[PDB]
Amino acid sequence: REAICIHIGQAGCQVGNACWELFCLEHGIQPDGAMPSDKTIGVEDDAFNTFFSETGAGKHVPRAVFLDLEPTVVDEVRTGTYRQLFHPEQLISGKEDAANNYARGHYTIGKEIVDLCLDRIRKLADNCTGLQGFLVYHAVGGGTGSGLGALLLERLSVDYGKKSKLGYTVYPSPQVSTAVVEPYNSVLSTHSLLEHTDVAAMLDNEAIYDLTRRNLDIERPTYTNLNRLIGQVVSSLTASLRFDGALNVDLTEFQTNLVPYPRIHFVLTSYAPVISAEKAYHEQLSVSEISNAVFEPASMMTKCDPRHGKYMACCLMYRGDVVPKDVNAAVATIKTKRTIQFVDWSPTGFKCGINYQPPTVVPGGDLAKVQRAVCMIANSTAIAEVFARIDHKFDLMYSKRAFVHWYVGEGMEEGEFSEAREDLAALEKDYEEVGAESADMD
Amino acid sequence: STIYNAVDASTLNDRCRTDLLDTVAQLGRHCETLPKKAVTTADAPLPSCTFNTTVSRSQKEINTYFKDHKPKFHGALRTQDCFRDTRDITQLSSKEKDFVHRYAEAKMKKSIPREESDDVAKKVATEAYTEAFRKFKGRDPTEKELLEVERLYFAYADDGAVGVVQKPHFHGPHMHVSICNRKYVTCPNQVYRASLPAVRNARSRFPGPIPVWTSTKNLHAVASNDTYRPGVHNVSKF
Amino acid sequence: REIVCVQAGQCGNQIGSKFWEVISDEHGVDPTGTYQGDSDLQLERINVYFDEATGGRYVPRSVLIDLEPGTMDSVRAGPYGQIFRPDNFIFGQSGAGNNWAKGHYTEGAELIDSVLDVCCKEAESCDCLQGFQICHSLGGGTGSGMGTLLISKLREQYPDRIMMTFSIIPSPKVSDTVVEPYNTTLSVHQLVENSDESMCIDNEALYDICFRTLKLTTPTFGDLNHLVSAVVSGVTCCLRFPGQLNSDLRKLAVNLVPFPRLHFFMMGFAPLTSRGSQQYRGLSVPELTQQMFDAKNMMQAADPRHGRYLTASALFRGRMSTKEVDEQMLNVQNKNSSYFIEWIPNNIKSSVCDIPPKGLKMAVTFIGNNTCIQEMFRRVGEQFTLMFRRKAFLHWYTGEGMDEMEFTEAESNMNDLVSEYQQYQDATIE
Amino acid sequence: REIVCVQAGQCGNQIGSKFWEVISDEHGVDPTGTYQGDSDLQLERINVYFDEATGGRYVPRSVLIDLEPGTMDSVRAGPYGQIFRPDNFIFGQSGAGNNWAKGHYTEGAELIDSVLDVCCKEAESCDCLQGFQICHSLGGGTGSGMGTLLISKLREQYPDRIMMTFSIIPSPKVSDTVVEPYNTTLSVHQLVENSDESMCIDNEALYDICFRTLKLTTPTFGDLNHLVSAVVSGVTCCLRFPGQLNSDLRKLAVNLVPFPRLHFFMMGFAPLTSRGSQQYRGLSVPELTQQMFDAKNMMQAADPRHGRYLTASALFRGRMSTKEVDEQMLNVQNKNSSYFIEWIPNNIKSSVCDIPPKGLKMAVTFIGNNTCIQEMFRRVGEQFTLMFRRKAFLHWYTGEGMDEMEFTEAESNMNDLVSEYQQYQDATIE
Amino acid sequence: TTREKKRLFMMQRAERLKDPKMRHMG
Amino acid sequence: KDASKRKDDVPNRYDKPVMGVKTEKNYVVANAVENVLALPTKCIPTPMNRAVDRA
Amino acid sequence: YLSDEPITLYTGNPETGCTMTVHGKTPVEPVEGRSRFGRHTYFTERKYCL
Ligand SMILES: Nc1nc2c(ncn2[C@@H]2O[C@H](COP(=O)(O)OP(=O)(O)OP(=O)(O)O)[C@@H](O)[C@H]2O)c(=O)[nH]1
Ligand SMILES: Nc1nc2c(ncn2[C@@H]2O[C@H](COP(=O)(O)OP(=O)(O)O)[C@@H](O)[C@H]2O)c(=O)[nH]1
Ligand SMILES: Nc1nc2c(ncn2[C@@H]2O[C@H](COP(=O)(O)OP(=O)(O)O)[C@@H](O)[C@H]2O)c(=O)[nH]1
Ligand SMILES: [Mg+2]
Repeated sequence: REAICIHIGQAGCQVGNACWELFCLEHGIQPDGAMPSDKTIGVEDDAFNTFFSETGAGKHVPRAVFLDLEPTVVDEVRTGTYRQLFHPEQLISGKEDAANNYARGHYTIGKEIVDLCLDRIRKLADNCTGLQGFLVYHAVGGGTGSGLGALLLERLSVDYGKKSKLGYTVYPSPQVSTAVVEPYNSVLSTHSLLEHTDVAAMLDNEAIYDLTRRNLDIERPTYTNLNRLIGQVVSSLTASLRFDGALNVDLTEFQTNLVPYPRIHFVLTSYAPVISAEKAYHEQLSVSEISNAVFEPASMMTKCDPRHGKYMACCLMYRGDVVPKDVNAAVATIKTKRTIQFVDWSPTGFKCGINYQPPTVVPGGDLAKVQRAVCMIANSTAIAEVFARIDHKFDLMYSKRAFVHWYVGEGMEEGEFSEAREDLAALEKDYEEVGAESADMD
Repeated sequence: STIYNAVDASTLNDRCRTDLLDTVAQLGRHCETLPKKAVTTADAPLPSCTFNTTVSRSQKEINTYFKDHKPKFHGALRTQDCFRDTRDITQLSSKEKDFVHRYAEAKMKKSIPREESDDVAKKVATEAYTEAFRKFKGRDPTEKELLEVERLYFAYADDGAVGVVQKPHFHGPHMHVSICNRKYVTCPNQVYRASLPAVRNARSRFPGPIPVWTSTKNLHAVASNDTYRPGVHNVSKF
Repeated sequence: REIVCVQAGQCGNQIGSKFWEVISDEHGVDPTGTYQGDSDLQLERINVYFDEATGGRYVPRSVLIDLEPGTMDSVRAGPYGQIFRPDNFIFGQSGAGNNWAKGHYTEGAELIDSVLDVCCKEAESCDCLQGFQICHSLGGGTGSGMGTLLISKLREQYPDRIMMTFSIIPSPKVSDTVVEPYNTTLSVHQLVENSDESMCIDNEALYDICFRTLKLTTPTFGDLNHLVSAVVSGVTCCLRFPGQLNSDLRKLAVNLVPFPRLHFFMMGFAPLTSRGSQQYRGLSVPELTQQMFDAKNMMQAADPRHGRYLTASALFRGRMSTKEVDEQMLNVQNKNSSYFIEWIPNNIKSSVCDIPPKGLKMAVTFIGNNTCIQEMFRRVGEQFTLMFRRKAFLHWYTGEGMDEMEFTEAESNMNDLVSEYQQYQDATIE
Repeated sequence: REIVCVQAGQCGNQIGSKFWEVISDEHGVDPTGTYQGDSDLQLERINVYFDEATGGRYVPRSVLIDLEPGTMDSVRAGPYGQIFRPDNFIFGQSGAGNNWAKGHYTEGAELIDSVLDVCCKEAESCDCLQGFQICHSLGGGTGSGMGTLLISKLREQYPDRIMMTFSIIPSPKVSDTVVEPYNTTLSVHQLVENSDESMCIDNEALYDICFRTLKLTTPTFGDLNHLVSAVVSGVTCCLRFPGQLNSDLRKLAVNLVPFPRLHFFMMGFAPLTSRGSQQYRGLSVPELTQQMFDAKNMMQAADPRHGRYLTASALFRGRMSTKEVDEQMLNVQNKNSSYFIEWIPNNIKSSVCDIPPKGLKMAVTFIGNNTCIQEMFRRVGEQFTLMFRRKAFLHWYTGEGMDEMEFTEAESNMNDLVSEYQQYQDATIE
Repeated sequence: TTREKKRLFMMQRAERLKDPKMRHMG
Repeated sequence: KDASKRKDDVPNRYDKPVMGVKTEKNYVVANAVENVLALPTKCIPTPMNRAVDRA
Repeated sequence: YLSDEPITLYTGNPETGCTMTVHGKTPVEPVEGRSRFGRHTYFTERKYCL
C-alpha cells in the first residue's frame, strides 16, 4: 500500500522535485508538511499513505531518498521552498563527482557512499507494512548515475530479494548529446539493468522536446517541462493505488500482463491529452480520440517508431470520466486497424484500468486542464533498434581505444567492454527471435 | 508424602490396600514399557570457562494388565473390500498412469505397447467388463475398448457380483443427509481406505497484524515470508 | 430447506450485493434488517435465506471472500451493506495478481481454512440444508482459484447435496486481462468434475441484452449484475412460495441432466422491454413464451440455432392457467421438432408458482441444456493453444510451481468435454 | 462447603484482584464490605467465599503471598483492596530473582511456616472445607518455587480435600524471561506428583482470543485476567446456587480423570463476542455449544485436532430446557466421533445451574481432557534439552544448592507424562 | 495520600492511551 | 564484479511443448456399459444390530 | 481553474442534484479541499491497532 522512491544524481533529483511537487499538491500537504484532518476517530482517509507518513506532531514526510555525489543539487533542495518537507537524513550528498566515469562510481567512490544509502533504505523498509516495490530514477549517461545506480541495484537485489524494482531511466538520445563518453557508460549500465530490474521504462530528451514543440506551444522548453511530464506519467500509474475506481490495477498485475519472458522487460510509454489551452477550445476529447492519440508515434516519450516492430502487450490506464463500454469499443477499433500489429502468439493484447480521479493541474504548468486522460505502457520489439544506435557509437570509439585509459586507470579491466558489448548483442538477438512469426517443423 | 505412607496410614482394610498398591505398580510397569524420549546428557568435549569460577562468584556461593476385548456381532455389515485393499493413496491412480502413457505416445508420435500385469483384480474386472459388453452388444470388446477398465473403480456387491462405483465418496468423514443428519467415517461408496486427514495448527501466526509464523524446523523458532512461505507447510498429522 | 451463499472475488461480491438487494426487496426487509412487509406470505418462508438475530433483526446467510479488501470496504459502504454480519467478511492482504496458481496454491491455502470454518458454521445451523449457490468469474485470479478450491472442499464434505455455480467467462471480443485463457481452462477442468449444475454468462450477451432490448443509453456493471441477480432470485422462487405445481432444484437437476458431465446450462429471463415500448404491450403467457426462446434474450454468446436442445425447463410466476402453459409447450414441441434431440420424447418441463415478484403481473425464468455451449469452450481452447504453443507467459505459473503437465491435463479435459457434447449431438436411433 | 484461595506472585495477585472483584459483584458486596444485594439467593451461600465479621461486614478467605512488597502495595491501592484482612498479607524483603532454587529453598523456607500458620488458621475455621484453589505462573520465580512448596505442604496436611490449580506457562513466542525452561520443567515435575487437577493457560491463546474474537483495539493484562477470572468463577457456580442438575469439583474430578497422572485439562468459556458484532447474532444453546468446542475459544496453543478427547465437561448457567442440552451434547458427540476415545461409550458430562453470570442471560464454561496437551510439554522439554546439553546457566541453580540429578529426574518424569499421553492420542487398528 | 496519587496517575494514563495514534507516536 | 544470473534465457521459436492430447472413445457405448455395471447405493442409515446378537 | 472540481458522471450534476449509483465508492471525509474519491480503509484495516 506504499512505494519508496530512490533518486540518483542530477536528472533523478531534478525529476524528483517535480514529482514531489505534484504529489504534494494533489494530496494537499502544505510545503511545511502540515495537513488538517477530521477531529472524530474513524472518519478519515489513507490515500497519502502510499507516499507520506505522518509524525506525532502532525508533520508529513515522504518515502524518498535523494542520492548525489556532488553537493550543489542537494544543497539547492535544502535551501529551496520544500526545506521543511524532507527529513535531513534523506538528503545524502558526497564530496566529489564520478566525473562521467562509470568505473569511478562503481569501484572507487560509490563504494564509499553505498552503505549510508542502504542504511536509509532499511530504515524506510522497517516503517512499512505492505511494501510493493521500489521506484528508481536515474540517467545512464553520467558517471555516478550509471555506476552507483548499478551498484545500488545489485545490493538491493541481494538484500531484499523478490521485492520489485521498477526503473525510469533517461537513456542517451540518438543524436542530441551532452557528453563524449556517454556510450561507454550506457553500455556498462545496461548489463546491470538487464540483470536487476523487473520493468524498465526508457526515456529520451529529444522525444520530449519534440513533443513539447509539436503539441504544446513552447518555443524554448527547459528540463522542468520534461520533468513535469514524467511526474504526470508516474502519478497516472500510481493513481490506481490511491483513489477509487471501477477496475483497479495492482503493481503485480503490470508485471503479470506486460512481461512475457523474464528478460523482455523494456517498455515504451506515452500519454494522450498533451494539449495547449488554445487547442482545448477547438478539440473534443472523447475516449476513442485519446485512445487513438496514444498510438501515434508523435505521442511517445522515447525516440523509437513502433511501426518497425510488433506489440506483445499493452496496458491502458484510464482516469477520469470513462465508461467501460467506451473503452471496449475503442480497443475493438484499435484492434481492427492494420497499421497496428501484435505478435500472433498474443491474441488478447490489452489490459485496462479505470480510476475516478482526474489529473491534477500545477500552477506553473503548460498542460491544459482536462476531464479525462489515458496513459499506456507497452512492450514492443522495436526497442531493439534503440540499442543498436548506442552500440554503433561504442564500436566507433572503441576501435581506437579512444578514452579507455581513464577506465583502466580508475580500476576496470579492459575485458568489461567486450563482455558488455556481447551482452547487448545477445539482447538484440533475443528481441529479434521472440518477435519472429510462427515456426516450422524443419 | 508418598503413596505408601498414605495407604499405610489410611482406614481401608488390608485387601483394598493390596489392590490399590498392585494397581499403582502395574501402571508404573506399563509406563516403563512404553516408547519414550531418551534423557539428555551433557557433552564430553565441552570447553573451558564452564568449570571455572570467579572470586566474587565463589564468595557468593554457599556450597498383562490392559486385557483386550473385541466383541463380535453376528451378522454385522461388511466393512472391507479386496479392491479397496489392493489400492493405495500415496501412489499414482490408474487414470494417472493412463494419462502418462497417452502423454508418452503423443510425445513420441507413435503407439507404445502397454505393460502386462498378472494382478487378479485386473483379470476379474476385465472378465466382468467383457460380459457386460457382450450383453449390451453382440460383439466382444476390442483391445481399444478394453482400456476402459483402467478408468473405472470396481467393487464387489454383497452377493458377490462385480460392479462399478459411479460417484466415489471422500475417504475421510463426510455427510449423508436424510430425515436426519449423520456422519459416516466409512461408507461403501469410498474407494480408498478410511483415514483422518491432517490439519493445520490454529495458533500458528502471531497474535497480531505482524507477519510472524512458527518455524518448520522446530517448535520454538519463528519465521516470516522472506524467500519462503512458512504458513503453507505447517500441516501435520499430530 | 435452506440455501447457503458464497460470494467470491470482485464480480461475485458485486453480483451478491445486487442479489441481496433484490431478495430484501421481495421479502420487505428494511436495510436495517427489520421486517416491514405487508403479507404473511412474505414472512412464512423468510428462513430460507435469512437467519433471525435478536430483537427483530434478520441476517443473510452469505460468506464474502476476496484477496484484497478494496471491494469489502465498498460493499460495506453500499446501501444494504450494513445487513451483513461483520464476522462473515474474509479477506487477505496481498492480491491474486490475476494468476490462477497464486490464487489456488499460495494465498488460497492460507485463507481456505477460515472460509471452510465459516461455511461449516453456516451449514450446521440449518435444520435441513439445501444446495449451495456460488457466484464468481472464471477469468480472474482469486475468483477462479479460490472458488474452485472451496467448491472441491464443499464437494468433499457434502456429496449428497446440490452444488450450483454461476460463472462469468471471458469474452472473445472484450477482455480486461491478457492471461484469461489459462485461468478459464483450469477452472472449467475443476468445474466439470466437481459441479452438479453450472450456469455460464458472457458479459457480451448482457451488453447485447441491454443495448438491443432495454435500449439503455449508458449501461453500467450494476445493470448486468441486476439481470444476473434477477435470474438467481427467480430460480429459487418455487422453493419459497406456494403454487399449483411445485418444483425444486433437485427436480430441475433430475429432469435436466441426462448424464453427469452434461450439466452446463443456458439462462434467460423473459419480461424485458424498454420504457417507451411498455405502453404498447400487456403481459400474457404467449408473450413470455415467445421472448423466452428468442436468442436475443439468452445470456450466452452461443446461439441455439447451431445446436439441439436435450432438455429445457420453464418456471412461471403469477396467477395464470395451467392449460395455457401446457398448450404452449405442446405447440412449440410439435411445431419445432428439428431443434429437439429426437431420442427423448418430450424435452420441456413446466412449473407454475402463484407469487410473482412485486410490481410485475407475471414472469418466467428459462434454463436450457443445449450442445451449442461446446462452441464457447472450443473458442477458449483456440486462444489457449495460440498462447501455449509459444510459452507466452508461462514462467509466472511455473514460478509458482506448476508442472507443464497440468496445462496438458486441462486441455485434454476440455477437449473431452467438447467431444462428448459433439458425439451426443450427432447420435442417432438406428 | 467452603473454598480457600491462594494467590502467589505478581501474576497471581493480579488475577486474584480481578477474581475478587467479579465475586464481590455477583454477591453484591460493597468495597466497604457491606451487603447491598437485592435477593436472598445471594445470602444463603455467601459463606462459600466470604467469612462474616461482626456488624455486617464480610472479609474474603484468601492469603496474599509475595517475595517483594511492590504488588501488595499495588493491590492495596486497587479499587477493592480495602476488603482484604490486613493480617493475611505475608511478604519478604527481597525478590526471587527469577530463580526457582532461590524461591524454593533459601527465602522460601524462611517464610513458609507463617503461610502455613495462616492457611491452617483459615482452614480450621470452616465448618466444612472444600478444596483449595491456587493461582500462579510456572515461568516465574516466587510463583513457581513457593507455590509448589506450599502445594506440597498443604497436600501433606490435607490429603482428603481437593487440590486445584490454574497455571500460566511461558509461550515459546512471547516470553519475558530467558531462564523460563528450567523453572517450567521443575514446576511441572512438582505438579504432576502433587496436583489433583491442573489447568494450563498460554498468554498467546488469551491474546488470540482478545484480538480475533473480541477485536480489542488496545488490550491490557486486565482483560487477560478477566478471561481467567470468568472461567474460575464459572466452575464454582453450581456449588453456590440452585439448579436442575447440581455438580461439584469432586464430581468433575471423578468424571474427568481416568488414571491419576492424566489430570491436566483445557478450559474455555463460550459467550465471547465484540460489542459491534453482538447485535448480529443472538445467544442460544447450539451457538454456545459450537463456540464451546471451537479451538479458537480454547485457552492453550495446542490444538484439540491433533489429539482425542478422553472426557469433557460442560457447566451451563441460565434458565433453559434440559432437552436442548442433552440433545446438543449428544449431537456434538456423534458428529465428531473420531476425536473421542472409543473405549469410553459417552465422554461428556453436563450440568445446569439457574443463575447466570452478571449481565449475561446464559453462559457455559468448558473443561476438556485432551491428549494434545502433550505438544506443549514436548516444546518446553525441547527448549530445556537445548539449554541443558550446554550447561547454559546451571551455575546459578547449583550455587543455590541444586543437584543436577534433580534436573534429570524432572526431565524423566515429564518425558513419561508425554509418553502416557502419546499412547492414548493415536489409534491402533491392529 | 499515596493511594489517591496512584489512582490519579493510573486514571490519567488510561485517558492518554485511549487514542491509538497517541499510544503509537504521541 | 557481479556475475549473477537471475533471468533464464528465452526459448527458441521451434521449441514446442507436448500439446493437443486427445483420448479416443465411443462415449455412448462407454456410458451405457458403465450404467449397466453400476452398483446401487442408499443414503438412509444402515439397519442397526440388536444388543442380543453379541457373541 | 486550479481549485474547481470537474463535473463528472461519478460526481453527478451539481446544479440539478442527480447522481447515478455505481460500485467502487467509499465513505467521504467532510473536510474542505479534499477529494471525495480518496480511499477509505477503516473498516478492513483498523490503523494503529495492536
Ligand atoms: N530530462 C532530463 N534530463 C536531464 C536532466 N538533468 C540531466 N539530464 C540529462 O542526463 C544526462 C547527464 O546525466 P547527469 O545526471 O548530469 O549525470 P550525473 O548523475 O550527475 O553523473 P556525474 O556527472 O558523474 O555526477 C544528460 O544527457 C542530460 O541531458 C533533467 O533534469 N531532465
Ligand atoms: N458482470 C460483471 N462482471 C464483472 C464485474 N466486476 C468485474 N467483472 C469482470 O470480471 C473480470 C475481472 O475479474 P475479477 O472479478 O476482477 O477477478 P478477481 O480479481 O479474481 O476477483 C473482468 O472480465 C471484468 O469485466 C461485475 O460487477 N459484473
Ligand atoms: N496473564 C497475566 N500474566 C502475567 C501477569 N503478570 C505477569 N504475567 C506473566 O508472567 C510471567 C512473569 O511471571 P511472574 O508473575 O513475574 O513470576 P513471579 O516473579 O514469580 O511472580 C510473564 O510471562 C508475564 O507476562 C498478569 O497480571 N496476568
Ligand atoms: Mg553531476
